[PDB]
Amino acid sequence: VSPPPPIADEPLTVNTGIYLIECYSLDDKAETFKVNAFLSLSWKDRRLAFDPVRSGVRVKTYEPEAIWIPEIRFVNVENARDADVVDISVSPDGTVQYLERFSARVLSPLDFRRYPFDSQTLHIYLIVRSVDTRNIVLAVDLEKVGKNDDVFLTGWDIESFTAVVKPANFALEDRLESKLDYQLRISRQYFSYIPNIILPMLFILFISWTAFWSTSYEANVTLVVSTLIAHIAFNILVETNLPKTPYMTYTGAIIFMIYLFYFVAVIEVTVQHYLKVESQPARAASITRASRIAFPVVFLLANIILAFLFF
Amino acid sequence: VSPPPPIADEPLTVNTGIYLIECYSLDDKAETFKVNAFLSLSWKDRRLAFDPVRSGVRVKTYEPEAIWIPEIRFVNVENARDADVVDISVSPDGTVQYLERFSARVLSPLDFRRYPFDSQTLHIYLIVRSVDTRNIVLAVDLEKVGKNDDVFLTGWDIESFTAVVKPANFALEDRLESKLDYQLRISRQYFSYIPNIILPMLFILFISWTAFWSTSYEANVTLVVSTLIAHIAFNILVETNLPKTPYMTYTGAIIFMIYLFYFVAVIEVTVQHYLKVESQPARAASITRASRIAFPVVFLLANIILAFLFF
Amino acid sequence: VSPPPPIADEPLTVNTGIYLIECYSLDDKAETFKVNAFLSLSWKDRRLAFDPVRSGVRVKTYEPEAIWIPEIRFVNVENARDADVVDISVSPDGTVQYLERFSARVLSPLDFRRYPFDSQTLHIYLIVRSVDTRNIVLAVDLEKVGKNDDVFLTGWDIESFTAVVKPANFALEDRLESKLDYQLRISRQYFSYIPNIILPMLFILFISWTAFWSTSYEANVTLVVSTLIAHIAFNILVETNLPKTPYMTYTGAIIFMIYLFYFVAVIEVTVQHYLKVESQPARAASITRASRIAFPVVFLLANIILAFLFF
Amino acid sequence: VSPPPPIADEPLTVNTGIYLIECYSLDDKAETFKVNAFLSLSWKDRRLAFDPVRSGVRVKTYEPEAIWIPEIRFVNVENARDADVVDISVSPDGTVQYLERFSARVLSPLDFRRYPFDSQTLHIYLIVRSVDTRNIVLAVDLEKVGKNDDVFLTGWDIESFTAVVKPANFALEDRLESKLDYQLRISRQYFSYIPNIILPMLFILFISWTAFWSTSYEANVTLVVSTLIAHIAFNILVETNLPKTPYMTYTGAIIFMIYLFYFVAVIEVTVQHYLKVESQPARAASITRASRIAFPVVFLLANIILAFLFF
Amino acid sequence: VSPPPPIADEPLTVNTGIYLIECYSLDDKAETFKVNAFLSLSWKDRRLAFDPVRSGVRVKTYEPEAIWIPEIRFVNVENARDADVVDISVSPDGTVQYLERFSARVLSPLDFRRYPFDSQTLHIYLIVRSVDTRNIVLAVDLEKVGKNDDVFLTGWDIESFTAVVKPANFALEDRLESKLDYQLRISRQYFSYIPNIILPMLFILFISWTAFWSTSYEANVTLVVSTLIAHIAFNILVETNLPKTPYMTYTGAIIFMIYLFYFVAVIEVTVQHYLKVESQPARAASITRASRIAFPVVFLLANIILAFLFF
Ligand SMILES: [Cl-]
Ligand SMILES: [Cl-]
Ligand SMILES: [Cl-]
Ligand SMILES: [Cl-]
Ligand SMILES: [Cl-]
Ligand code: NA
Ligand code: NA
Ligand code: NA
Ligand code: NA
Repeated sequence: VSPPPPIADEPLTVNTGIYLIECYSLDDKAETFKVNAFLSLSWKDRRLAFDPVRSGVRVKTYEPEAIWIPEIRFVNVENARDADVVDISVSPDGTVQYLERFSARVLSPLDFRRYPFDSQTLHIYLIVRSVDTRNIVLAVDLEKVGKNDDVFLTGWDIESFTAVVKPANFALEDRLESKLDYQLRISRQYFSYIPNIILPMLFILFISWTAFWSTSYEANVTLVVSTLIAHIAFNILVETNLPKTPYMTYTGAIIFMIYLFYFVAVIEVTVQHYLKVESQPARAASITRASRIAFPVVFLLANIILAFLFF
Repeated sequence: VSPPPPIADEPLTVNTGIYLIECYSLDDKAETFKVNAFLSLSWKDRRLAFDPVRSGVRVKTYEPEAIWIPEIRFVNVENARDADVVDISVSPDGTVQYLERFSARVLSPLDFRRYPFDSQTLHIYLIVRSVDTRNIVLAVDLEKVGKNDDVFLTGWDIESFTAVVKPANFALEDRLESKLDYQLRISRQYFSYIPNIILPMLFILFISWTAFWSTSYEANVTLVVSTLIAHIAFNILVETNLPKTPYMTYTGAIIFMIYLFYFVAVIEVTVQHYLKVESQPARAASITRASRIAFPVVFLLANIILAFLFF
Repeated sequence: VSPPPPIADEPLTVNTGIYLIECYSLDDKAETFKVNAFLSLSWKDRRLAFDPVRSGVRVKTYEPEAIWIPEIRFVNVENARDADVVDISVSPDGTVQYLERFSARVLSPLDFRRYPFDSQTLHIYLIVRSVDTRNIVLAVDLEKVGKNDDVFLTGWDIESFTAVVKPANFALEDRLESKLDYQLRISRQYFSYIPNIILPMLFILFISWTAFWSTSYEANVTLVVSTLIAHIAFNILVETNLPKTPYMTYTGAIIFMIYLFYFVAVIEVTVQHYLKVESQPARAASITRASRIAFPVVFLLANIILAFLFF
Repeated sequence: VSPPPPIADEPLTVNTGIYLIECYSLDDKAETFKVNAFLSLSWKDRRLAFDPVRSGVRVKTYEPEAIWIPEIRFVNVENARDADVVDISVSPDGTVQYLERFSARVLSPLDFRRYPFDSQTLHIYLIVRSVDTRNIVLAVDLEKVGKNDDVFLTGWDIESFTAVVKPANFALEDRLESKLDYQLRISRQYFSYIPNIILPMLFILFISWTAFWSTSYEANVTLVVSTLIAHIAFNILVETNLPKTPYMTYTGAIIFMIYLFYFVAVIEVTVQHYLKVESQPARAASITRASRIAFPVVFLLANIILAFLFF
Repeated sequence: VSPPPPIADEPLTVNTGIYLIECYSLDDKAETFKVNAFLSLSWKDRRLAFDPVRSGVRVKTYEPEAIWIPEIRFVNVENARDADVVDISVSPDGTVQYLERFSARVLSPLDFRRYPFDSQTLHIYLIVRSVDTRNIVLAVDLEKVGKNDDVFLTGWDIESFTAVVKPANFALEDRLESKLDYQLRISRQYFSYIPNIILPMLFILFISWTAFWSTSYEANVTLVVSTLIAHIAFNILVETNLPKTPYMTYTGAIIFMIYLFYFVAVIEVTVQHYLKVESQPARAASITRASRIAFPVVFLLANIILAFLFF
């Protein structure tokens, strides 16, 4: 078994199609996702042509090892791909129709800058190395590129599954490569993040600000230190769900900024008490009275600025 | 080996039956469950017929590769479903009786809206792609569809295992597909949720309300902030056992609402102290006196409204 | 290859023997355990009989695929059995001696009612489906059922490994089935639970009771709320090591009851302070004096009652 | 393929050699470790004797299935027969030189009594069951038993890799078994345990003892209760890294003992306050003055005793 | 199939080349990383030579088992290397061009001394054991050693992928071995460590130092003990991301040192109160006044010293 010869010097066009059956396990930390799909290949092998009449059939079936199959590989698969062939059909002129059912753990990077409001473009790269006799080029048969209606990704909205029709042509180890880009467009379902992380995080911060309506140092220290600890718990919880990025994520920025607010509240609480002990509650009163407006205003403005910078 | 010819233009009916041997590992976060079962296939292959009077043997045994077997696949499976063929029996008439023992990690979505009081309908979809020569259609032999009595799914009650008898016949990639729906009806054993999460969560909330019977700001801040922290621990613990949903779960709603109660208890505690310092304990006394009745009443009513909206 | 014919209409007796090599990974949450053992099968195949004299040898070695081997399957195994044939020997008269080395992740339910003082009966069910020519029945050769002396289970005491000699006989999907029951009797090593969970849990509760020798509301609130939080930590830690049961476990009951003791100490602490503020320390003194004896006595009685109900 | 004939009643000697390439993943909880090594087997098969002149080669090479290979099995593994034959060399006399690369998850119990100062003796047991025709006995070729210099075990010091030269010959299920014991001697690198667990644990305990220089009940309750909670965190963290033992580990004993110190510190703090309220600060003063010396002294002695009992 | 004979007594040179397709899962605790790459082998087999003109084809293709392939094996790999042969090409002169696509979990130790500012040199060791007929030696074809532009390692910067050109030739078990060192140079992206661990850790420490501007013992005990607990949380969080080293890591040193600062702050807070009670607030005032300057200064000095010692 060896590649089909070119009539002229033409390259061999393998028509591809990925049809998603299942989407699952989008792992944020690992930047991987698992897929269950149909891979369809179609090419011209003249050596396998036949006359419909003298055969008694309009189409012929084959076993994988009986005929030449192009070595289509996945560029970005974590766990060594396992594939079982479902059908091989040969039409009169020698057109092969390959159909396999595969499943792989695809590794595609994610952009966490707008987390948890972010949207992602997942990739599946098909590749084919050209052989000694002739060159192999990939093409997309848009007719066999889809995803079923049932397909759901847990915690994500599946927008589209398209393929970049023009393959990327290049050389690797003095050999011609044909690479294709299948793109899964998804957007994160941020709903749950609101009552589970964002709102509890805001509540504990507002609770900390009640120290602005209290003259009790011992109570203020308990209010501010306690809420700060609860904020550390939320910070830790958030950072366990995410990988370590070389940039600031939106949630990350908000969380980091809230530390500054706790820190300044501590300073204020400290200052107010210090002045009170030094017998000048009048200066302490005015700093506390300002704080009651200042913190909410500055917090709100800081957030407006951040949202602007990030969106 | 190739499909049996139709006498007429008729499609081939493959009779299916799934008999559950074991149910295990219902993972809520992943929305998967593992199964260990018997798959039985039965169809008409005229090429394998024989006379019963002359043959001597009433039933003929075969090895898988010796005869044509229809490619029955599972739609919603994760881990490759290993299959061990246990027996192949041919009727003298030509009827085939296939029996395999399989095991798979099945991926079926779950509805967490009523958690931990929810009930689920797990699916196992069988599929068969039609071949070149003739079309294949699936059917249910209710006689070979069951589950053994021993079958238990840890933390769940197994209600029923039925199959939707009418297959979903549709065209995919210019070929006809026959899909069958086996349904496992299960309901969650909520018992453990009561003394482990629900009651401790209520106790800490009631402990927080004792601040309505004390004039000590320092003690009230310790009561309300501490219990609030313990409530965050329960919230975190609960949300780790569940996937991120684009909707509110029942437990989620209760938990979120309790934050509002803590927040308002802080405001009250703050107000009471502020008035006390301002030398008007009379207004503070009446706000506190109201709070005792108000809090339990409103909490109770709120719960009734929520349980109503959810059930 | 097909089953040996009955001289008469008699069923075929397959003699089974399991010798445990290793026991490991008893997973409480999953209710599974892993095993490494020898499986021995022995049956009469008349077709391979011989005369010890003319054949030249009294023993005859064989390869698996060369002769008919009965399809002995494991019922309750999660991880798809992988079997290595170590030896196949044929006696002159035609008796076969099969010996395989297997390893499986066995799924067997556990009774957590007396946890961590519980004892368990783990099961390994061998099964054999009868074929169309003749019926197959299982039997135990007590001579080949054991476990080596080195066999240990981490955190458990291995009491006995016996097999129920009389096999179950039943019909499944119109064919006869022979199931056996191998039983591994184990008891939990509760030792570590005493200084790691039980004693720290008791200490924090006794620490909570020192509030009965204090008139300081602010100190009492700190004592009772703090220890209650530490009790939540122990509760959470315990419930992570166990699956969600539809019943109350012993540890579970004790833990749940201790919440009531915290709750009532809060009420007491609240009452004492309230009376003190209302200028009646005499009533408060007598309530606190009573609590000093009541709390320990009631706790002790409650425990005796529980231990009685559970053991 | 069948075993070599005994030229006389003599058993067959298979010479073994394990050469460690990699050591990794010593899992304390599971009591397992993973290994990557060379297994070398060498025995005499006279049936494979040849003439270097006639066959035109000084050494013959073979494929595994072409010749008889003794079934050498690993006793204490979970690994499930992973490997690759690197070479098979047969010299003219019939000496076979088998060399395979293997990797396994060996399961060997650990002694946690002196943790984290403990040393362990890991085992790899090779076994061979004797066949029908003749008996097989194992032997160690000390020349082929080693470990490369690069071999490192994360968090452990590798002392020696020797093999017990005399095999353990015994009877199992009516056949002769030859067992070999390869021993990996390792000692735990306790360094990290000092600044991560031991010193922070001592610091929080000493912090608790400052309550012996304070007359403030509210401050003492905060000191002792808080540090006790931090001690629970360390206890939990430690017990997650260890399996549940039926004995007391060194760390376990220290940790358990520190609970008694917290408990008695609470009693003291309680007593001191009670006396103060009762208007006898003189008795309280003498109890607190004693406590300062008492606690350090007793703690120190208790530790001298434990280190003595354990080492 | 056997090794090609030397014209002279010369050793056989196998030219190697590793071309990284993907880098993923650098596990700090396990000291492993996963790789997806091309392995290219090239050697001279005179037995496969032929005429370019008379033969008619310039290059001839072969299947793996048809020709002799040198047994090139990876030293430091965990999961069995999965090899998919992509192409085998023979030059007319008899040179072979092997190209496989492999993926492995590589075990390479890491230096945590400068964590999280550390840089690592990952290794991939290729090895070849010489055979009985002739010796095999490895060499690097720098032309086929690279990594694609897309290659990214999450949380790391990929510096370079070079190979040490001179093989390490040594004797192991009487046969000669040729080992090659491919080196992946990477540096850790420390960015995220700054707002997630380092800055929150500094903030809580500065918050603890406000006790130097307070005379309230009860508030100081709450400030210092609370922040100390938050520091333990950060310590625990950090040590879960790292393996147990026999040395001090940079972060480890900083973290350990901060415990000393908390401890001395406790002593100060204790001293100040003790003096206040003893009616000497003048000595207490001067100790706190000194502490206000000493703590920040000594902290700043100590850090400079540490960074010096570590960088
Ligand atoms: Cl392919
Ligand atoms: Cl099938
Ligand atoms: Cl079997
Ligand atoms: Cl072997
Ligand atoms: Cl190779
Ligand atoms: Na082919
Ligand atoms: Na407090
Ligand atoms: Na063999
Ligand atoms: Na070969």
